[PDB]
This record gives sequence, C-alpha cells and structure tokens, in this order.
Amino acid sequence: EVKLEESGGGLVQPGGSMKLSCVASGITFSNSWMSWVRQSPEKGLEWVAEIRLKAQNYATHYAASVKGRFTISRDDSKSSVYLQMNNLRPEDTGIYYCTTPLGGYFDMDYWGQGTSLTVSSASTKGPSVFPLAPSSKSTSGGTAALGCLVKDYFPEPVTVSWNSGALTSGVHTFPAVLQSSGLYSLSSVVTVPSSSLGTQTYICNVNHKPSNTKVDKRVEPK
Amino acid sequence: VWKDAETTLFCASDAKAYETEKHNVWATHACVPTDPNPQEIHLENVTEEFNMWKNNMVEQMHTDIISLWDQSLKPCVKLTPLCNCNTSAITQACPKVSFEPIPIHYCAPAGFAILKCKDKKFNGTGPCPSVSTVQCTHGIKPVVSTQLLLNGSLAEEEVMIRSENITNNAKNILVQFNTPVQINCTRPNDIIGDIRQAHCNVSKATWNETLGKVVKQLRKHFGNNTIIRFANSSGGDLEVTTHSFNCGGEFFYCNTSGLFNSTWISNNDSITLPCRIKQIINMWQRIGQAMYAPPIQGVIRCVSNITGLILTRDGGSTNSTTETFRPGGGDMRDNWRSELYKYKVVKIE
Amino acid sequence: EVQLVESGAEVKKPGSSVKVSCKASGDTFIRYSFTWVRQAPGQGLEWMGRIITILDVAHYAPHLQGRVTITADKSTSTVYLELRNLRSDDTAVYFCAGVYEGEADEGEYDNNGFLKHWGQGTLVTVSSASTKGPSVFPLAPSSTSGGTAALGCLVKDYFPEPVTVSWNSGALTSGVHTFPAVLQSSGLYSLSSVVTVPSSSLGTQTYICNVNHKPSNTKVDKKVEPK
Amino acid sequence: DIVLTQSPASLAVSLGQRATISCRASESVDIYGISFMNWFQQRPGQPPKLLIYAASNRGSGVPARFSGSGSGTDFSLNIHPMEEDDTAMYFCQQSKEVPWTFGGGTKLEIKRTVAAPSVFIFPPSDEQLKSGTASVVCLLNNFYPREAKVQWKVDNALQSGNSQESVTEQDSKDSTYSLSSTLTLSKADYEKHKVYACEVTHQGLSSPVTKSFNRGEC
Amino acid sequence: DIVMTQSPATLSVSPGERATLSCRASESVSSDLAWYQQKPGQAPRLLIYGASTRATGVPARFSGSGSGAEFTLTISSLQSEDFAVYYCQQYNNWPPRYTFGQGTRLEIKRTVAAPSVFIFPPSDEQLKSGTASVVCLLNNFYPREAKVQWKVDNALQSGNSQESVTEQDSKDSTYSLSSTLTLSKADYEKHKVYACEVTHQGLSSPVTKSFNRG
Ligand SMILES: *[C@@H]1O[C@H](CO)[C@@H](O[C@@H]2O[C@H](CO)[C@@H](O[C@@H]3O[C@H](CO[C@H]4O[C@H](CO)[C@@H](O)[C@H](O)[C@@H]4O)[C@@H](O)[C@H](O[C@H]4O[C@H](CO)[C@@H](O)[C@H](O)[C@@H]4O)[C@@H]3O)[C@H](O)[C@H]2NC(C)=O)[C@H](O)[C@H]1NC(C)=O
Ligand SMILES: *[C@@H]1O[C@H](CO)[C@@H](O[C@@H]2O[C@H](CO)[C@@H](O[C@@H]3O[C@H](CO)[C@@H](O)[C@H](O)[C@@H]3O)[C@H](O)[C@H]2NC(C)=O)[C@H](O)[C@H]1NC(C)=O
Ligand SMILES: *[C@@H]1O[C@H](CO)[C@@H](O[C@@H]2O[C@H](CO)[C@@H](O)[C@H](O)[C@H]2NC(C)=O)[C@H](O)[C@H]1NC(C)=O
Ligand SMILES: *[C@@H]1O[C@H](CO)[C@@H](O[C@@H]2O[C@H](CO)[C@@H](O)[C@H](O)[C@H]2NC(C)=O)[C@H](O)[C@H]1NC(C)=O
Ligand SMILES: *[C@@H]1O[C@H](CO)[C@@H](O[C@@H]2O[C@H](CO)[C@@H](O)[C@H](O)[C@H]2NC(C)=O)[C@H](O)[C@H]1NC(C)=O
Ligand SMILES: *[C@@H]1O[C@H](CO)[C@@H](O)[C@H](O)[C@H]1NC(C)=O
Ligand SMILES: *[C@@H]1O[C@H](CO)[C@@H](O)[C@H](O)[C@H]1NC(C)=O
Ligand SMILES: *[C@@H]1O[C@H](CO)[C@@H](O)[C@H](O)[C@H]1NC(C)=O
Ligand SMILES: *[C@@H]1O[C@H](CO)[C@@H](O)[C@H](O)[C@H]1NC(C)=O
Ligand SMILES: *[C@@H]1O[C@H](CO)[C@@H](O)[C@H](O)[C@H]1NC(C)=O
Ligand SMILES: *[C@@H]1O[C@H](CO)[C@@H](O)[C@H](O)[C@H]1NC(C)=O
Ligand SMILES: *[C@@H]1O[C@H](CO)[C@@H](O)[C@H](O)[C@H]1NC(C)=O
Repeated sequence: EVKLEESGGGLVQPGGSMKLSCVASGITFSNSWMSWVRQSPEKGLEWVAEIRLKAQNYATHYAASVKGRFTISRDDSKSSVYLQMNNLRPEDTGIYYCTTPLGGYFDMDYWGQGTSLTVSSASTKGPSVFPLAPSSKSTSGGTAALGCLVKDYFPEPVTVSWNSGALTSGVHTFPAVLQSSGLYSLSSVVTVPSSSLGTQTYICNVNHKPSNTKVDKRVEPK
Repeated sequence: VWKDAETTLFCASDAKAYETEKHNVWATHACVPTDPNPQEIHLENVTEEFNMWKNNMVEQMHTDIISLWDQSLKPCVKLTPLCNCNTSAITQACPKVSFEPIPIHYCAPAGFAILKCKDKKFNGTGPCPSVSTVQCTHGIKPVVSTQLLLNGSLAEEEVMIRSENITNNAKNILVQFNTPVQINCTRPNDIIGDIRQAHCNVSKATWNETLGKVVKQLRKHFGNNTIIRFANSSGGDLEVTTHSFNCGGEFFYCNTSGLFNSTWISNNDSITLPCRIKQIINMWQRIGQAMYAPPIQGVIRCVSNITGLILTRDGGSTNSTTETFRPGGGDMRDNWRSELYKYKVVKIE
Repeated sequence: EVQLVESGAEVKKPGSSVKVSCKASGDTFIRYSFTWVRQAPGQGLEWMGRIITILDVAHYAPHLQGRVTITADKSTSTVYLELRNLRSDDTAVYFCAGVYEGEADEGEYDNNGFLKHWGQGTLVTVSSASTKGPSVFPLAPSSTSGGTAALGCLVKDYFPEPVTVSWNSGALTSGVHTFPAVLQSSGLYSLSSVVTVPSSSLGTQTYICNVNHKPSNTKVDKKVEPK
Repeated sequence: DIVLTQSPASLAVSLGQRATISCRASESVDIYGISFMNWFQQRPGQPPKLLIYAASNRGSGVPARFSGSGSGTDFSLNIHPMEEDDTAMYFCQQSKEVPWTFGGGTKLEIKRTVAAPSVFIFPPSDEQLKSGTASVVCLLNNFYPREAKVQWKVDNALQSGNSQESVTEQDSKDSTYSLSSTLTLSKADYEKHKVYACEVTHQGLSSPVTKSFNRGEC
Repeated sequence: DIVMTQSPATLSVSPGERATLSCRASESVSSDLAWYQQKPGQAPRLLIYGASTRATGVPARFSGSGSGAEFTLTISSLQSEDFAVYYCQQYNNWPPRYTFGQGTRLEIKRTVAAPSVFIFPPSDEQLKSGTASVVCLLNNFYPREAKVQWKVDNALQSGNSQESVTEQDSKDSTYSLSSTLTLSKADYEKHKVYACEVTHQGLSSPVTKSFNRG
C-alpha cells in the first residue's frame, strides 16, 4: 500500500524558519515527481513547489509567492521529500500536503494527511478540557448528549477522538472560534444511548500538536 | 585474483580462405581460427565491477573495423580534409565486391582473461555477482549502421536502456531489445523506376509492440510521463539524419519518418520506408568523403532483424511536461559497445 | 538540359599558358560532370580530362598530366581549362562538354563517361608568328574554255585563322568554292576563293571579292577583271 | 500561469438532482487531443481525492454518478443524481504545465426536507467553575435548514455580547447541521443568577423550545 | 592506353541506302561505348551511348550494336543530313583515360565526274610584290581522289606547291580542289611555260592546262 506522511509543522514567528518532511512507503519513490501543495485556512488550494527526477537533473520549481524563501529537496535512498522554509510570512500559514504526481497524465495520485503551519508571534498553550456531562434535564427518549469543552488553546488545530477512536458514530466536533482573549475554543459532542450512560465509559482524547500535549478526559454524569 | 588492465588483444574467426568476400579475407589475413574448444568458467562468490563506456575493447574493435573498411572497400574517389583550408584527393579503381559481415571473436593473449557478466538485468555499469571468465568473446558481426542496430544480440528478459549519463542530454542512449523486429530491404530490378530507389518493409504490429515496450522501459527508468511524438533527427548530414547502412556493397540511406510518430501520452498493411543508394557518402571514419561505383544489376536483398537502436535526448522535460528523443548514431563506438558491454579484459594476478 | 558557351579564340606564343572558360546554363550545375576535348585541324577528337563537379575532382590524360588543370566555379556555373607550357602542336579547337550524372546533391552519381552536351568550340592557336592581315591578289579569268569562266582571289600571308571571303558583298554565292587554308612554311596561312561564272558575263558584270580578317581588323575588297 | 475560474463558489442542489460545477481556464489545457484537467473531491479534515482525470475519465472506484466533460478552456463536473454524501469541496486542477494551478473551489451542499433540532443544555463543569469562568453550552443536533435563532436568558434577562455560535458541516449521511452556542460568564456572574435558559426557534419547531436549569441542581 | 580504331576511313554510300560503320577496341570495354556525329564547322553530336542506347533527339534509323571490343553503327536509310564524320568513344577505364576513334567520313556516292581544269597566272600586283603564285583549279569533280602535277618547262616540280580541297558540295555532291605553286619572282622569270597536269578517273587521259609567261 502507498502512503505519504507529512511531519514538521508547528508555530514559527514571521521571519523564522521551518523544515517539513514527507516519507513515502509502498511506491518506487525515485520514479515519482513530488510536489508540496498548501491549503489556506480559507480552504483554497495553492501549489508550492515540485521536484523532478535524477534524469531531469532534479529540476526544482517554486511558486512566485515562495520563490527565494522555500527550498524543496529529496533523498531517494530514504524515499523522502523535504521543504525548507525560510523568511516565513503571514501568507505562508496553512496546511501543507505532499503529493505525487499531480501533473499532466493520470489515473491515480497520492496525498498525505497534511501538516499544519501557523505564522504569528503569539506564545503557545495547550487546551483546557472540561466535561460536558450528560444531563437528567438534557436528554430525549433514549439518546442523550455529552461532550468535551476544549477551551483556551493556541494555535489551531486540535483533534478530538472518543474512546481512542472506537466511538465515531454520532460525533460532531465543531469548528473552533477565536475568543476575544486571542485563544481558541471548540466543543466536541456525541449522542449515545442514554441507557448506556451507567454502562459504557466515554473518554475524549484531545491532541494539540503545536504544544505537543495530549489530554484524556472521562465524561460522567454529574 | 586479478586486476583491471588492458592489453593488445587479437581476433579469432571462422573466415573461409576461399571466400572472396572482404570480411572473410580480412579475418583470414588478420585473425586466427576460432577456439575449437571454448569454455566459460563461472566464478564462485565474485562480484565484479563493469563499465562499458570506459572499455578499451571498444576502441580496439573500432580500430580493427576502420582497418577492415580501409583495406576492403575500394571507392572511386577519396577526399580527406584537415581543417587556410585545403584538402587532397585519392583516385583508384572501384570494382564491385561482395559485402557481408561475419562473426568476429576477440581473444586476450597470455596472462589475461575476459570477464563476462551474466546478469539478465545488467544495465551496463556497476557491480555484477554472476561473473564468468573466458578467453574469447562470442561472435559479433561488425554491422556498421546508424540509428538502427542490425544483426546484433538481444536482451535476455526486459528491454535494456543504457547510457553513459542519462542525466546529461548530450550523451547518447542505446536501447537493446528483447525481441527482434524483422526488416526486409529490397532494391528491385525492368527500366521502370530509379536506379537508386529502394524500400525496406517492416511489420507495423511487431514494431508497434516493441516501441510500446521501449517506452514502457523508458518510464520504468525515469518519467512515466508523456513520451512525446518521437521525431526524426534535427539537422546534420544524411548519414545521421537517416538510417544509413550497407547491403551487398551498396550504401542504403532510408527515411525513418514512418516509424517515428509516438503520440503516446500513456499507452493489415506494413511500414514501407523509402531508401536511396548514395555513392557520395561521408565516411564514418571522420576521414572525409568517398565516392563509389553504381549499383549492380538484378535485385538487391537484405533481410535482417533490428535488435536495438540509438537515441539522443532533448532535455526539455526539466522545464516542460514532455520528453523528446531523436534518432542518433554516427559514432560506431556505440555500435561496438552495444555488444561489448558485458565483457572486460583483466590481468591475471 | 544545359547550354555550354565557351570563351573566345586565343592566340599564344609557344611556352605561354592559356585559360579558356565555359558557362553552363539551364540546369543544376553540380549534377553534371564536365570534360574537355580538343581537335587539331584535320585530325580527330582527343580526350583531355574530366572534372566531377560535385566533388571538385579532375582527372587528366596521361600525355599532358602535369601541365593541364581543370577547375569549376560553382558560384558562376563556369568550367575552366588551363594549359601550360604551350607547344605549337597544341593548336586546336577546344570543346567544352558535359553530361548529367544524377541527383548528385543526394549522393546519386552515374559517373557517365559519354558527352551529351557540347560547346561551340574555342580555337587556340599557338605559334611564333605575329598577327598580320592578308594580301589579296586577283585570279583573273583567261580565254577558261567553254561557256563557263573561272576567276577568284588569292588570300595570302595572314595570321591567324580564320579569314572570311564573300563575293559581290554577298550577292554572289552560286558556284563559289572557298578553300580551307593551308599553313605555309613561313608560318602564315594562305587560301584561295574561286567562282565559276558564265563567260559571256565577263566585261559586263563586275566581280569583287571581300576578304575580312578580324584578328588584325583588316578588310580588303579586290576587283577581279579579265586581264 | 494558467488561471482557473471555478464557478459557482457555493452550490446547493436537491437530492436526486444534478450538480453542475464549471471551471474556465485562462488558456487551453489541451495537448494532442487530451485535456490535462482533473477534478477532486475534498471532505472536511481530509486531503483532496481525485474524482476525474483527463477531463472525462472517472477514477477507479469513483461512483458512476460522477462524470466529467469539456475541452479547450471550458470544463464541467457533473454529479447526477447527486447523493447526500456528495456534500464537500470540489476543485478543478490543470495538469498541462507547471506551475500547477487550482480552481477557487466549489462548496457543494444540498436542500433537504425540514428537520427539527434536538436541543440539549449543559451547565458549566465544577472543574471549570473553580478555574474562575463558567461556560454554558446549548446544542442543536441534526436539523435542517441551517437558519436558527438561539437566545440565552439568565433569570429572564436576554443575554447579548457574551455568547458565540459554531456550526458543523452538512452531515454526509443525514444532510443535517448541528450547532453549539456557548455562553461565557465570570464565575462571580454565573453565581449571581439561578435559572439559565436556551430558547431555540427553527422552522421545524411549531413552538420555540426552551431548555433550562437551576444552577447547582444536578 | 586503350586504342580505338574505326573502319573504313571513308565510306561512300548512295543516298537512301544502308550504312555500316565498325569500331574496334584494343581490349574489352564492355558496353561503355558511344557514337557521335560531327559536321564540318560544328561541335560533335551524341548519337549513341551504352553501345546501343539512342540519345534523345536521335532518329530511329540510327542503331548501335556490339560489345567487348567490337561495335557497329548502322544507319538504315541515309538522309541528306546524315552525311558527316562519325566518331566512336571508349569510356570504360578507371582512372578515366577516355579515347576516341580516328573517325569515319561518310560521303555521298554519286556517278563519276571529271574535273573542269583552269589555270591562273600570278597577278601583276603580286609580281610587283616580289612573289609568283600560280593556281590550278579542279572544279566540281567526283570522286575526291585526284592527282595534280606541276611542270615548269617540262621539269616536274616537287616541294613547292600546296593543295586544298572543299567539303562535298551540298547540291551536286562534287568536290573542288586548288593547287598553288609559289616561287620567288626571279625563279618565276627564269622559266617560260607553266603547266598543271590533272589525272582523274573521269578523264580518259591526263588533262594539261598551261600558259607562257609574258
Ligand atoms: C544481417 O544478416 C542477414 C542474414 O540473414 C544478411 O542478409 C543476407 O544478405 C546477403 C548479402 O547482403 C544476401 O546474399 C545474397 O544472397 C543471394 C542468394 O542467391 C542465390 O544463391 C544461393 C547460393 O547458394 C542459392 O542457394 C539461392 O537459391 C539463390 O540462387 C546471392 O545471389 C547474392 O549474390 C549477389 O550479390 C553478390 C555481391 O557481390 C554478387 O557478387 C552475386 O553475383 C549476386 O548478385 C548475395 O550473396 C542474403 O541472401 C541475405 N539473406 C540471408 C538469409 O543471408 C544481412 O545482409 C546482414 N546485415 C548486413 C547489414 O549485412
Ligand atoms: C521522409 O518521409 C516524409 C513523409 O513520409 C517526407 O515528408 C514530407 O515532407 C514534405 C516536405 O516538402 C511535406 O510537404 C509539405 O508542403 C506543404 C506545402 O503547402 C506544407 O504546407 C507542409 O507543411 C509540408 O511542408 C509533406 O507533408 C511530408 N509528408 C508527406 C507524407 O509527404 C520527407 O521529405 C522524407 N524525407 C526525409 C529526409 O525526411
Ligand atoms: C510508473 O511508476 C511506478 C511507480 O510505482 C512503477 O511501478 C510499479 O511497477 C512495477 C512493475 O513491475 C510493479 O512491480 C510495482 O508493484 C509497481 N508499484 C506500484 C506502487 O504501483 C511503474 O513501473 C512506472 N512505469 C509505468 C507504469 O509504465
Ligand atoms: C545502472 O545501475 C547503476 C547502479 O549501480 C547506476 O549507477 C549509479 O550511478 C549514479 C550516478 O548518478 C550514482 O549516483 C549511484 O550511486 C550509482 N549506484 C551505485 C549502486 O553506486 C547507473 O546509473 C545505472 N544506469 C546506467 C546506464 O549505468
Ligand atoms: C533474425 O531472427 C532469426 C530467428 O530465427 C535468427 O535465426 C536464428 O534462428 C535460429 C532458428 O533455429 C535460432 O536458433 C537462432 O538463435 C537465431 N539467431 C539469432 C541471432 O537470433 C537470425 O539469426 C536473426 N538475424 C538475422 C536474420 O539477421
Ligand atoms: C560464499 O558466500 C556465502 C554467503 O554469501 C557463504 O555462505 C559461502 O560460504 C561462501 N563460499 C565461499 C566458497 O566463499
Ligand atoms: C550527468 O550530466 C549532468 C548534467 O550534464 C551532470 O550534472 C552530472 O554530474 C552528470 N553525471 C555523470 C555521472 O556524468
Ligand atoms: C521480405 O519482407 C516480408 C515483409 O515483412 C517478410 O515477411 C519476409 O520474411 C522478407 N523476406 C523474404 C525473403 O521474403
Ligand atoms: C514492400 O511493400 C510494397 C508495398 O505493398 C510492395 O510493393 C513490395 O513488394 C514489398 N516488398 C517486400 C520485399 O515485401
Ligand atoms: C499498437 O498496439 C496497441 C496495443 O495492442 C494498440 O492499442 C494500438 O492500436 C496499436 N497501434 C497500431 C498502429 O498498430
Ligand atoms: C525531419 O524530416 C524533415 C523532412 O520532412 C526535415 O525537413 C527535418 O529537418 C527533419 N528533422 C527534424 C524535423 O528534426
Ligand atoms: C530551465 O530553466 C532554467 C532556469 O531555472 C534554465 O537555466 C534552463 O536553461 C532551462 N532549461 C530549458 C530546457 O528550458
């Protein structure tokens, strides 16, 4: 099976530097053109850089918005492609994907899940996670709701899972909102059978890659 | 134990002393008979390094074939330049002689051996774990031809793509086929038609399949993209801009625009290539021009199989999206390297 | 086909050299080979040499190898013959000739040895003699028995050839015989022109011979009268 | 560069009907009779997924309701009949020459029948309370259309300025939305009042629904 | 050196009849053999090449045959314009050393015709110039073969005369001939009777024409 895996994102101040990495498995990497493409917080797609093969003298090309600031490279022996980013600017914020081939002739391509990059100068902070406890005054026939409040973190994004990924049906994890404090907050909720509330354990798993922190919070009736 | 070194090799051949054909006479008065008991001793636990593009056997065979063509073919007029620029002119009788290349083995003298790599996927340069030692290479027909390679050896399993440096668009590339493609060149006899007009017929189905295999191996080597059009040679003499070879002493120059139209972005007539018989030729020995005699009477027939070819890359794939190759040739050292790629001379220590 | 036009007549002293030219028009110059052939007066054709125009390679007859040069100017479509160390026996008419060889520019070359197209010829006279006009003397009719009388003009001691003779400014041609010139031991030429006319016409009809020798720009009219 | 003008930016189609997304290129993307244009689907939080390659070729495993057409400078992606799990971002990408360029994107959504929200209210946790702030959460689950009025009242006082709303993406399976409204108060302000109430007005409700609690009442 | 020999030297054929000219080579020349026609005062004209291939513009009545070292030119019916000199040419060797035959003169065969003989004494102007030319004219005779002798006072002269002969006449197929005797004025005035004697097939006996000086 073919997989691309990006890593290396995080928070950097304008003018600072970061290096992204992408490792390929299950593919003959030396015979693949590799590109980096980023997606704005606005959710539009912008191609960033491409690197070709040894026979094309590893020719590299960069979008004008990044020319002279970013450098793409590859290590065929380690099936990896890299993006060194210098003199970063606010407009470099986004989710960065590695992909192949993405050009001309086609029938199948491959993309990683992406790595997130944020610009700015604001200091980091992991979220506070509070339970949204199922309520005697807040259910319906069967079906009750519970959740986790993920408050006061910076920057985006956080991911939330339930029961280490075993609980996916009925889960809604809302987009974050920026508070007047400059920190983000969101809730993740799930509906479950209310007859299960005394039987089934529910734990939300909140990951915040920018702070390299993980919090698990068990959500019980109050 | 051995060392990488070169020496003055000699040649063996099954040439007939009674044959008036010039290759036979040359291999008789310049080479010994073939090895009556040839042997190939495999080497256990021996990984040897080979490099076809830096082999002295290629230059030795090139000089031997230059001597053969100088002692054999008798043109009517010879012209050798030097560039004030002025040349010379040599004049002599030009009779029609029989011409047909014969297999020629190259043997090493005492204290030297010939290491041969047995890797079916040996791409030309690098290591080889399946090595054997011999004294004489197998019979190689010195078919002097441009663009196409005739009467050569075939690849074992997959189509082989070799080049001194595929990264450099200046260095040529050679493609050795795994399956041969038949080609029947004919100059018919009564007064109808031009005296120099001839045609080579080739089945388009087998050529189509082999060209698909060749572009697929190109992809496997690098790219997988759009092998565009496949055009003809861009400028140059008539020897490089068209398939130039020799049949029965007549110099055939054939138009190869019919087999060069590969609009492949991803993926019962026959192909008839026209040919002209040129007497005023530019010799491949860089020694100027030579004018020969008119062709003989009757039909002129040559049925061979293409076993490989030579191309040149136009480095446009770096900044664009397509990949351009053009027919090459000229330097017959590449023609000798297409058969002397797996052999190398070693000094016994 | 090609039209070959040669340069004009030459007069040379022994030991000199001469260079004659031949313009080829009407076809692809480099697709033809060209040959020079000479013919001494009263003798036959003699092959001198041939240039392979496309290759710029000339071959020469063994007897003169060393003192003959054949060249071609591809930019003016002109062929040249040079003959050095001229001898009296080199006096001849020199013909330029050529033949189509095939698509020479495409390496086709028949190497034809025959000669399809021919120039008009160039007289080359090699002699120690200097140019001089002829003396013209009358050959007066006598008492030429019968009903026909003979008269003429002796055109003597001129050099070089040719001389032209007419009668009555071209009005009299019937019965005219203008003999080929002979070379005298002095190195000057001589010929006679005669005409037979009715004997009853002497005394009433005047007969004047017109002799023109272009090399020395001489023109003489000589009345030939009975007695 | 080859600029791609994708239209419309936002598209709503009824289930069972055709969704048509356009993409105009600033110059031809054809080479030798092949149009090197692609279409991708992207679901929230996921990478782009190739739907159409070379203008008209369905990707392996792409459902038959997806098709592509066009040539030269004018292309369209057609989904018919559109299904509910087709709500997503869609993009047009030219693969003719570098620099590789993308359309501005189309958000494909869907009109469905009215669905009333389920309403839940959550008091602040004791853990959060000790920190010094109180967040009260009102949840509207699985409703359609997106328009809804969520009004906070604290001892009958209509709140304004101290709440924030967030809305989910249209659900891929039931085509509904969910929405959270979060009221943020200081601990002291939260302790000043007794009754916290969320009133929800929505086309699917014949009478706006209030969920409420008395502070501290389990 | 390949030597080409043509035969006969002169061929006399009556108009409208067949003519056969032979060309021999000193060694084999295969089929590299050409035939040319040349009329007085004109350039040669290619007739045949490759031993048997007619050049463009050559009537079908011309045909070549032969190979090796022996070749034949046949003209099936001689027209007025076919009477000329014919040459064969070898171009077989390489390096090229091409050679020509010495020619065959093809003339018109007509009935015998005796010459009309006229004698001209020197003119007074030339005698004043210091030399004496005596001219004997043989007019409109056939065949070309003719003997002219000068006698000065019965003494047979040798080494002091020159002959010239015209081309065959295009109207009556006859020839004409001049013989010019040149001596100094002193020798001219040293003798009395000057006579030219003509021998020809058309004359039963030699014809003598003479004059007495003064
Ligand atoms: C790659 O290898 C192939 C071999 O498959 C070569 O192809 C052959 O080419 C040669 C010459 O180029 C051909 O030979 C010609 O063969 C004719 C066969 O004719 C008859 O004679 C045999 C004799 O036993 C009879 O059995 C048969 O029934 C026929 O009666 C010969 O006649 C030819 O001789 C002609 O040319 C010579 C040239 O000097 C003349 O002197 C002769 O008089 C005559 O005109 C000639 O020998 C052969 O037929 C081709 N096929 C095969 C299967 O061998 C390719 O040439 C080679 N590649 C290159 C680049 O050379
Ligand atoms: C080899 O074969 C090819 C094709 O089999 C030969 O090419 C042909 O080349 C001629 C060039 O004169 C082309 O002719 C054209 O003239 C028109 C005039 O209007 C012009 O508009 C065209 O663009 C073109 O130049 C002809 O189309 C082309 N193809 C064919 C089938 O005839 C080629 O000449 C041969 N020789 C070599 C050395 O390649
Ligand atoms: C195009 O690139 C692919 C890179 O994966 C080449 O791929 C593989 O092809 C070999 C052929 O023997 C298979 O054994 C592998 O399993 C393939 N790998 C994958 C990941 O698909 C391919 O050879 C290249 N050239 C083409 C397709 O012409
Ligand atoms: C054939 O295979 C060999 C593998 O040995 C290729 O050689 C390598 O050459 C490149 C030059 O760009 C080096 O970067 C690699 O390190 C070499 N490989 C090893 C294992 O040393 C060679 O390019 C291939 N192609 C040809 C035509 O020889
Ligand atoms: C073209 O291909 C033929 C294929 O038969 C070659 O003939 C040889 O054919 C015999 C058939 O019994 C095989 O055993 C040999 O292995 C073939 N030799 C080779 C080198 O392929 C023929 O030699 C080939 N070359 C030509 C005709 O020039
Ligand atoms: C050859 O190498 C193999 C391992 O690759 C080893 O097991 C074996 O003993 C070796 N044999 C000799 C003769 O060196
Ligand atoms: C091949 O050519 C490229 C470009 O000309 C050059 O950068 C590279 O070093 C070359 N490699 C070899 C092994 O010659
Ligand atoms: C001649 O060409 C045809 C056409 O491909 C081929 O089938 C045949 O084998 C060739 N040789 C002979 C001797 O016919
Ligand atoms: C090659 O094909 C042409 C076209 O049909 C045909 O005339 C010719 O005879 C063929 N020659 C051979 C050797 O097959
Ligand atoms: C070449 O072969 C491929 C695969 O069999 C086929 O699709 C194509 O139509 C062929 N083309 C020709 C010209 O034979
Ligand atoms: C290809 O052949 C054509 C003849 O049609 C010639 O004009 C051209 O120079 C050749 N080379 C190319 C197009 O690179
Ligand atoms: C590609 O662009 C580079 C500039 O980065 C230039 O140096 C090179 O010559 C170009 N190559 C081609 C084939 O256009």
